[PDB]
Amino acid sequence: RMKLSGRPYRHMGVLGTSKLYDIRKTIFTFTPQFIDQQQFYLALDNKMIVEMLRTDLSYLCSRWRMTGQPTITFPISHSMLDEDGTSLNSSILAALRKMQDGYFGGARVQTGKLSEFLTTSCCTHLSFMDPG
Amino acid sequence: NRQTLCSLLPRESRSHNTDAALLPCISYPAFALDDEVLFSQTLDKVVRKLKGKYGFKRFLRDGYRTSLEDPNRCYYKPAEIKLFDGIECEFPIFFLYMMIDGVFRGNPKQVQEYQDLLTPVLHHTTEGYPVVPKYYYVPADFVEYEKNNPGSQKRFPSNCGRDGKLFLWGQALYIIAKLLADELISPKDIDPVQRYVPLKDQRNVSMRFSNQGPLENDLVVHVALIAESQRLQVFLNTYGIQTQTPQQVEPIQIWPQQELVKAYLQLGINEKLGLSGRPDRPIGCLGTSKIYRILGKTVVCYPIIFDLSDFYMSQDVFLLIDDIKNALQFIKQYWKMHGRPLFLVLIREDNIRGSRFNPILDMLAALKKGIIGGVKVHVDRLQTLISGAVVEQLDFLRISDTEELPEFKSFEELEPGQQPDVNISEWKDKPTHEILQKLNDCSCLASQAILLGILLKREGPNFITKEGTVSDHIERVYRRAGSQKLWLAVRYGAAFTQKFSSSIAPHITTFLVHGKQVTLGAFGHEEE
Amino acid sequence: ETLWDKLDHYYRIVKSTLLLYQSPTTGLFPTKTCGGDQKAKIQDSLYCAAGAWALALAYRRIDDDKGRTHELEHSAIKCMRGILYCYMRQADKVQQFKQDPRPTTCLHSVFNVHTGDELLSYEEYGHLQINAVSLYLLYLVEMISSGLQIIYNTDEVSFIQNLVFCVERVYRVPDFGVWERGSKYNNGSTELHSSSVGLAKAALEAINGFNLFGNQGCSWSVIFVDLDAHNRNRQTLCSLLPRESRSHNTDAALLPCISYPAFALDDEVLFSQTLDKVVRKLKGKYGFKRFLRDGYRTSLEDPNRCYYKPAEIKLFDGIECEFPIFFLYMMIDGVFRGNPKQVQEYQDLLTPVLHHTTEGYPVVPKYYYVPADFVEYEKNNPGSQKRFPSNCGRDGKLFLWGQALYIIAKLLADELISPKDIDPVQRYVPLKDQRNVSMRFSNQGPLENDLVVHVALIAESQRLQVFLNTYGIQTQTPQQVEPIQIWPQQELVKAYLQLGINEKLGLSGRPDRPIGCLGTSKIYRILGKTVVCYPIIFDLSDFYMSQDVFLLIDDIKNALQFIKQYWKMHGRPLFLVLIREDNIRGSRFNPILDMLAALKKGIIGGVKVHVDRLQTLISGAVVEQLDFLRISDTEELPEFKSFEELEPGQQPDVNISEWKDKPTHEILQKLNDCSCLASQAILLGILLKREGPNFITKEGTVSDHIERVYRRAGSQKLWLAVRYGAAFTQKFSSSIAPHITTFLVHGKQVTLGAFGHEEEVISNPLSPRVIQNIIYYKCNTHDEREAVIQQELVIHIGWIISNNPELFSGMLKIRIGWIIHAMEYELQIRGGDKPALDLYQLSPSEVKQLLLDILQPQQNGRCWLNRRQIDGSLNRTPTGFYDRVWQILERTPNGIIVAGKHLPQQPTLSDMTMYEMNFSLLVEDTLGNIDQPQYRQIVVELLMVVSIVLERNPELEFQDKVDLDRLVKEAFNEFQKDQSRLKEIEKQDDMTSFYNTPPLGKRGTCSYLTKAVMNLLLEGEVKPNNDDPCLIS
Ligand SMILES: C/C=C(\C)CC/C=C(\C)CC/C=C(\C)CC/C(C)=C/CC/C(C)=C/CC/C(C)=C/C
Ligand SMILES: Nc1ncnc2c1ncn2[C@@H]1O[C@H](COP(=O)(O)OP(=O)(O)O)[C@@H](O)[C@H]1O
Ligand SMILES: Nc1ncnc2c1ncn2[C@@H]1O[C@H](COP(=O)(O)OP(=O)(O)O)[C@@H](O)[C@H]1O
Repeated sequence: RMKLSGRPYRHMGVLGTSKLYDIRKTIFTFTPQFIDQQQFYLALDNKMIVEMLRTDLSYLCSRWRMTGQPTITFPISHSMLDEDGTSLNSSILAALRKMQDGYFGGARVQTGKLSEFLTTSCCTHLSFMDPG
Repeated sequence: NRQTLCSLLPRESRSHNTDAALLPCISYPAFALDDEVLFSQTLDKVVRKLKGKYGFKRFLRDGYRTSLEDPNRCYYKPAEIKLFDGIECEFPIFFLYMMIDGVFRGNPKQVQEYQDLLTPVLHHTTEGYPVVPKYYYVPADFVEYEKNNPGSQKRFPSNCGRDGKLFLWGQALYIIAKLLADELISPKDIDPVQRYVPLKDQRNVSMRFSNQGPLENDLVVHVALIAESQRLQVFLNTYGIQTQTPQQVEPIQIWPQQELVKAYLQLGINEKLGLSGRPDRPIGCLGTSKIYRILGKTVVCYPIIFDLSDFYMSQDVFLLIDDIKNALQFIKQYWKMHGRPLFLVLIREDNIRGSRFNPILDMLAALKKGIIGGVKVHVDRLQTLISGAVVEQLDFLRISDTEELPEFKSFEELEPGQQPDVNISEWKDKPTHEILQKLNDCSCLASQAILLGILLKREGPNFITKEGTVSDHIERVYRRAGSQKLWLAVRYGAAFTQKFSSSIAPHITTFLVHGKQVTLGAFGHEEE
Repeated sequence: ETLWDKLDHYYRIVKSTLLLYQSPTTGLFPTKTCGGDQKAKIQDSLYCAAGAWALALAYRRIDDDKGRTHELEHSAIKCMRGILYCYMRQADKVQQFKQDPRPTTCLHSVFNVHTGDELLSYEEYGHLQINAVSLYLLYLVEMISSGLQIIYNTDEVSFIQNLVFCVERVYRVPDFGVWERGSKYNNGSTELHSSSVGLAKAALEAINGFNLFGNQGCSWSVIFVDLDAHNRNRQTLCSLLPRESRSHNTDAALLPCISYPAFALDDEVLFSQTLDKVVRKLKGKYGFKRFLRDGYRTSLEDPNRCYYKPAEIKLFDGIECEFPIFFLYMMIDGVFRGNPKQVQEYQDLLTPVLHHTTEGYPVVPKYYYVPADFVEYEKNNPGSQKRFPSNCGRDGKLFLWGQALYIIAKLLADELISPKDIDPVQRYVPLKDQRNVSMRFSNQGPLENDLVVHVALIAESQRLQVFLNTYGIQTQTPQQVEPIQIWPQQELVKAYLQLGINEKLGLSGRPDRPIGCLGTSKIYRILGKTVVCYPIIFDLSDFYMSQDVFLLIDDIKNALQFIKQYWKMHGRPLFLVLIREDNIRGSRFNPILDMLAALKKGIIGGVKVHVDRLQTLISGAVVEQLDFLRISDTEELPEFKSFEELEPGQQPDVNISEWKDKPTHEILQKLNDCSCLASQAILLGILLKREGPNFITKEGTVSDHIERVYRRAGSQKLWLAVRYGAAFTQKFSSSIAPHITTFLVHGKQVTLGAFGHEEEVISNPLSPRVIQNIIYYKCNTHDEREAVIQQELVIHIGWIISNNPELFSGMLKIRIGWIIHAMEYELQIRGGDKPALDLYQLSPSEVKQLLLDILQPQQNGRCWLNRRQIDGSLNRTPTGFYDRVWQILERTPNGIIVAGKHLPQQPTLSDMTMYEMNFSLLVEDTLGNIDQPQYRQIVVELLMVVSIVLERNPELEFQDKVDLDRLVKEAFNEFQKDQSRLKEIEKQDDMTSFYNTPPLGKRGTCSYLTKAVMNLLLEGEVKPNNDDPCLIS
């Protein structure tokens, strides 16, 4: 009515893609920027992804000043496996095992099922996405 | 009182399933009942079982000035009440109340039906002024004929007016009913306070009806999560709940209910008439759900559910979460005042300790979602919740005798075994200092409560213990197993130290207000 | 369905079809939903905000609104704090409109929806629609009462007060109206509309004493209405109430007034008389015609020409556009008035005419027009053709006012909002509850009126209190009531001048007018002291009328009777009868003591009174707290002075004419030899003209010697001098202008001017200074003694119109010069052979009794020459004269010519309706040139006879123009001939005999006229008629 057109497309960093989102009554979790950006050589190197994940966790541990606890969804893709495919990259395993140990990226990390993290997360609700 | 009237409502009392005294209540002057189905259930029984040609029987089996009643004996003896069945005196006044009820309730044919019934029974004084006889009694010679075919005999008036006897209450009701019926006074005029609320208007009347109306009840209680310490607010925020410490709400003062009970103790205090003030009882969930202006400051009170207690029930967080749900459901069912109720969920650092954290966070999270128990809630900052709300201004406090205003303390930020091996019976037959012996060899806080509880009896309140007065060691074991969640000890401890809760008495009244009777006592043992 | 679902249905319709359109900036809603028009009309936005507020009132019944109560309520505040903004920017105009209410000084009623700036100018649009300022104030009261906080600071309260000062004087400001055109004719003319005055009566009833801060409010936030100005609006609405205006005998704008939102009328018989005409003459299948002969968006209307030309209004008869909204108002009226079958009858009528938008949301088309191809078929059989909608919604066009009324009506009908909820201020008072509602109903009820006014006899001095006590009346001096301060009305007018004064918005304060008898009848708390005001009846004046005690006693009776008829406030009225030592001087003592004694008995004029000590009378009474005075700019409180104890010829020999032809210093010669204060006023009044304001006199400036002679003979009760003095010194009373409004508020029109001389017609309310030119310069240029007597009769007639309105029924144009003529004649008939007394020598009170006697229904007894001279001079018309003259014009093709005037059948039949007030004035204008008053009564009788002949005989119709003078001449000539045969009277062309002949009798005047009319009618075709088809033909 007053010719306002939403929000400009801005890249959501780790901070934005660490809260859980309530979109149309179903919870949506979003992987970080560095995972879906597989258009340059950086994504092919699994060590790079480890390093990007470490940088994201270090940024999160320091810059999260939000109600809730941030939640990084880290899916292990087929490109994250080794050459044979029956084993996972060493770097990616090592990173995941360190996260399971509570520390990775200068940050204390709790790993667990995403269902457990609903009650202690920044479950923001996107009411503008409801139909009507 | 609303709960009691409702529990007892189609009826009058244990004894009377209907009385015509219900007619003065259900309708003029009180217009008390707020349920249209109970009003009809109550009126219909009163009219059906109590109406007569000459008036309404006060109650069935009534012996007032009946021919069979003994004048000398004040008290009817058992089974006498049968002799008065069909002989019951019929009071013409109840016809006048039914005419006033009809004018109020818009039935222009209940006024006529009962006017027509009263014109015959109405005597007139020598000057023509109408006399409403108090009662119409069956004459003694005709008692058996009425009992045989009730409604057949002719009953003599009690006062004819020419006699010099007038029922002054009935004379007054004739004036009220005749004026109301003749439209020389209006229902609004004689009910300035609107006791009669027509159905279409049963919406926003305080203490009776809420915006939603007479039938709908989805109240949204205005929750405010208040945290004992900044530490707990920062801890709760990390886990998802924004709470506000008592200081963050600076102008607003959060008071224990007991501090309002202290303030109210100064209401109605007259030393000239020897009056003292509100009795010192607990304010409850419908009075701690109000915002109060006491001595120039805004006071919101934490519910009595959050009041610390000696009883061991307080330790179970699941019971606190349930008392929070139970209180909010009471506030929903029974709060009919103008503002949204304000429930303040005080969170204490003890409440989140250990695995109590997971249960408390789910309650706190549901309070954030907007529903806990079917009761919709709006958690928000107290300043926003208290903003345009109605505040009860407690102006009775004044300065009074003392030239100082009373001193009111407000919640402040707290700135930083498988089975008892020792059985009671085999260890109580012993009087030995040996119970004091096992006391040193019992790690069970249940064996200790059983061993250090045999001795609160046989040796005494202060028989010296290694630890100290026995009274102190059971209170240490009760408190210790209360935290370690060792519930056999907490119950042997509470019992041995004879612990009773403040709420046993307030709850035993729920049983009584609801028409139930509680018996305490074991199964197979003395009940009361 | 849950309430959430029931009301989500309306929220979808409100949000799509109303709140989508609300300006993001101003808050006002746009008149055109789709388009580049930027017009936001004031009335349509108010109705739109009311629609959102009605949904909020419904969502208040749900605690989990999901924000919809705040949004819908705050949308209403947005629209109402947006109209306030549009008005607040134009507050240079609110000041100008209070001072000079005029079509070109008004607050604009159409603004830019986007910016709030003025869009159309005064030439482009008729912005004087006081329905809009008045509905803004009714809705602001009804919304602020609901809990909606629209007024935010003291400056917004001062603008709402200045908006009130404007809405009070609506009775005297004619406007364009809800329909923006004025009358049925779009001549660019403003007229008083019951609808605009009715909404103003309602805004004023609602806003008197309303804390505009609501619950968060104090004494300094209250709006104060003038009980007297509100009365003037009540008086105007009731004298225009089965009707809407001079032009419209019914309009559908009366429905918004008589019932939601205003609920203005307080008479159940007029409500039914007004509604029944509106429903009967305006209802349609597709809606209610706005007014009969309406050209809005009609197929025959010219789009290019803004103004319909004379007789065009006929082309729109049966083609009238029908507005479906009026069905929605009738449904809201039914919910309010408890008719569950008027809601259904009109719901059933609306379900068919209601279009639906693409998403299913209902669209109330603004109007349903007859398509051009079908116009003649509708005109032939009205109600037969099918009319196309104006907006279907899918078009992108929505009537935002009608969309809002659907939400209000549908919610009210579905019981999702209550009549009480949308009328927080109780504008609808059910009959059974019409008892104690301020400014509307009094304890006694709607019908009974025996008010006991609380009189307090206050004596100018202790001397007078002790004198009055000896003679029987206990009075209290101003000092004996020490805390209470007795103030002249003018001191309250000074205090009120500080109400609404905002220097930021350039606003000034109450206009400086007189507070009247319904505002001096209140106890006021001004600056911490209790002030009771003496009535304006007791205010000293230069005019000579003040000297007659009998007129004071009558003004006291007249005021108390006005206070009885028109005081509907909570307390008993307080009349303070100030007694001045001058009032008891001489034989004025006996008349004053009888008034004072009747005031002590408890009845003076049918008005029961309770004389008592002021302290006892003021004790538990409601006091209006005038908190606006404050300290304001000056650190001192204003200085208010309060009444304080005043501690101790047979004929003029000199005739004007024979003594004015002389320019001599000899007039100054006789001035020394005239003991007559009437010869002196005539001699020392010739010289206020020829020699000048200060030509030296032996005594001093002439201006001082006439004021000495006027004042001297005023006391010596030498009334010829007092009137030559007043006239020569050109004296006008403050009350001439206030009374000329009684004539106007009552539907009467005053003409000032003598009989046989220049008359003038005050048809509209005018200033004291314009009225003064009309009496001393424009109309009376031959004798100015006439202006003083005419001023005397306007004061007398004005109270007679107010308290005894029917002594003036059958009179629409009150010709004061002609009424004075009737009085000079009554003095001659009463006089007999003995010379008739000079009306001018008669005392003001003797002139009032002569008037009251001439106005008394002429009874069997007087000569029919005297009956005719009085009736003709008073211009009394038999009942239905005006309706009967329509019937004569309808059955006369070429019109009626009387005294060189002509009522032609067209343009009048085409432009007017039978009971139109405009027609009564055209008939009165046609009979205007009849110089002789007895001839007017014979012409009024020919017209009454022509009506009986035409009505009794439906076949006869006039061929040529009816010359009423020729029909009268032929009747007199037959009478002349027949009477000659009896006794051959030799007087010729003397109609005195004819006038004396009784109307009905053996050979009366009515026979001659019937005969003449019948000879003319029978000289033309007799149309065979079907009502009683001929038996022998
Ligand atoms: C207050 C004033 C009054 C009461 C009026 C007094 C009445 C008077 C003086 C007489 C009025 C007479 C009237 C209206 C008319 C008479 C008739 C009967 C006229 C008939 C004309 C005519 C030729 C009709 C044709 C007859 C047919 C149709 C034959 C088949
Ligand atoms: N300890 C408590 N636990 C629960 N409800 C309580 C408690 N103390 C008071 N209340 C409630 O507070 C209200 C008033 O308190 P009180 O006067 O003690 O009630 P009662 O007289 O019914 O025992 C009642 O509804 C009561 O049930
Ligand atoms: N001299 C007077 N006599 C009687 N009433 C008066 C007089 N002057 C003013 N009033 C009344 O005071 C009120 C307002 O005064 P004013 O503005 O002069 O009225 P209006 O415009 O109707 O002449 C009106 O009710 C009017 O009748």
